[PDB]
Amino acid sequence: ESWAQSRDEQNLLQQKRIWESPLLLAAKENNVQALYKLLKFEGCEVHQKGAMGETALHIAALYDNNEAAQVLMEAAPELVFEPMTSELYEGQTALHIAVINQNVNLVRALLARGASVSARATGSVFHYRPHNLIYYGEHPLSFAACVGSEEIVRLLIEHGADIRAQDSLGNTVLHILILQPNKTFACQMYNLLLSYDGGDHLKSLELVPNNQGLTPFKLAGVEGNIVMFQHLMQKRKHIQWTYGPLTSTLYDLTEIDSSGDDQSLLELIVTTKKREARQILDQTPVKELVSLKWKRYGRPYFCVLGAIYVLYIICFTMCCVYRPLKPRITNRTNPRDNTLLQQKLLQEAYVTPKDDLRLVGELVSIVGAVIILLVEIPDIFQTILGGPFHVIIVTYAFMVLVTMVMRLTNSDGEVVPMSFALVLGWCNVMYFARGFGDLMRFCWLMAVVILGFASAFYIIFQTEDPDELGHFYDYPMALFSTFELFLTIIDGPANYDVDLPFMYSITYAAFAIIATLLMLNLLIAMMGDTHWRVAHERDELWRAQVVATTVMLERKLPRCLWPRSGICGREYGLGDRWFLRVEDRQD
Ligand SMILES: C[C@@H]1NC(=O)N[C@@H]1CCCCCC(=O)O
Ligand SMILES: [Ca+2]
Repeated sequence: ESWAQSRDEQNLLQQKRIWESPLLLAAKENNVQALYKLLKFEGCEVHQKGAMGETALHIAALYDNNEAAQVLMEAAPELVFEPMTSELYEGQTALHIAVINQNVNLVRALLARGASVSARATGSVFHYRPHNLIYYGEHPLSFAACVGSEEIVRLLIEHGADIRAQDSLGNTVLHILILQPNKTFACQMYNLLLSYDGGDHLKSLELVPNNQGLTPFKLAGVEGNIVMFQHLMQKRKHIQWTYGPLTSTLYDLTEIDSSGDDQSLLELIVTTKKREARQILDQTPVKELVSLKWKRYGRPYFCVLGAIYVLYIICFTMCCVYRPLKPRITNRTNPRDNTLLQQKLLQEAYVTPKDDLRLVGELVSIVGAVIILLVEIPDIFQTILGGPFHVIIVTYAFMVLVTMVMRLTNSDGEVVPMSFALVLGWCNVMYFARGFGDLMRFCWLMAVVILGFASAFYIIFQTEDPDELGHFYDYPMALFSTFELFLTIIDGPANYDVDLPFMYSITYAAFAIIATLLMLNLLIAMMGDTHWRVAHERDELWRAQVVATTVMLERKLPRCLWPRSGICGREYGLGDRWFLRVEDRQD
């Protein structure tokens, strides 16, 4: 018995109780001659409750029967105060119902009887849930603003309706208006509510935050309401001058930027699972902001950090390709004849004819792996948009450390964690391709993959006998052999009289999948560019990835680098805030 079945049972049950009781039916049927005949002579108790704990007036308010409802208030004035006692509709009054249906004459009569406008409808159907078709809040004033009845809104205000009222979720009337379908109607209704504010610079209602720490303006950007977002921007932009077509306007740039841990409107847009919020980044106050942060200080640092990480990876592979080597000391090669093994694990690495040159490189691969963990592990909680680069980088350092833990214990399978570090470390270089967009990305994407897998394949078959399956006997041969395996020109390295290492079968399955996807993705990329304006859907995704990466770099970089966006106002003399100067042309 699901919860949706119960309300279906109750709604069917409610009609039964209305059908059974002749008083509830006459209120539903608007039978005035009955109500006097029902009530004045042997009247069933007027405080009668239905299946939902509704009063006879509550039923008279649902079906806009003003005349039947008027009989119920004159014969019994106490019914106006009574709220619905059922669990589903707990707190709702006859005033809430009359406001929804915009029955103005009944609303006017209900305030004449002093119906409390502070009545909170805390019922279950009024909860902000996906199984509820409408969310209007808990106050009758909030109901008036949502139905768009400006007449009821000011009328409710006249009788002392508090516009600062917050529901169970801490949402004000303004927060609720942004969560509405008809955005262009709510824009008119939104300005109506603001005029009734006290006008104090303090305690402004637009500053009252959601319980999740969201002002109405900030919530509009998170929710993706462009109409409200463009609307709420008029208050916070200032036009400096008008020079013919040119117009230099100054934007506030206060709740849109960063000195808040999660108060950044950018961080909220890039971390939310709302795909609709991706379009707020293209709005004219924001699109210039993110573009300036990327042009300078976003692009160079990404490339500066890019060359460092690239150099860090090749250095690590340089230690892997020329790692310790030992002959097959055991005569075990004859038993289990399938083995082509010349295993090469030794502990005489301290001797340094050229080994220290690897030791200092191995030390770099460790101090860089912990530095990698020193900047991503304290950065706990998680949304990937620019790529799963953060998921792969920590697993890489995990492998290097595990490979380091594998060392000194002299475990034979040192290749296993070391091979995972090669693919994971190199494939993260292809994430740097964001900084010729068509084809050339795959061109650099494909080059990284072989260097990540050819170098891996070389490590696995560095031990085995190159006479059988000698596809990667040389590192320049591992590169070329894996390069042509990328295009299926060469049949996959296979020999069945011997037993191959299990890392090859694992690495090849992972290589075969990627090689096909990139070749599959390349072909569509060629069509999708000349297919339709879907290229813009493919374009704005990358532009969002660039913005997501730009916000990523600004978190950990210190304050000495990457100065604050815009220009401060404290002398010139207009703000503790930072303003962005934008000028546009009109035609
Ligand atoms: C029609 C029912 N009868 C009644 O007296 N109140 C109910 C009103 C139904 C509104 C449900 C709003 C929602 O979906 O949350
Ligand atoms: Ca073949």
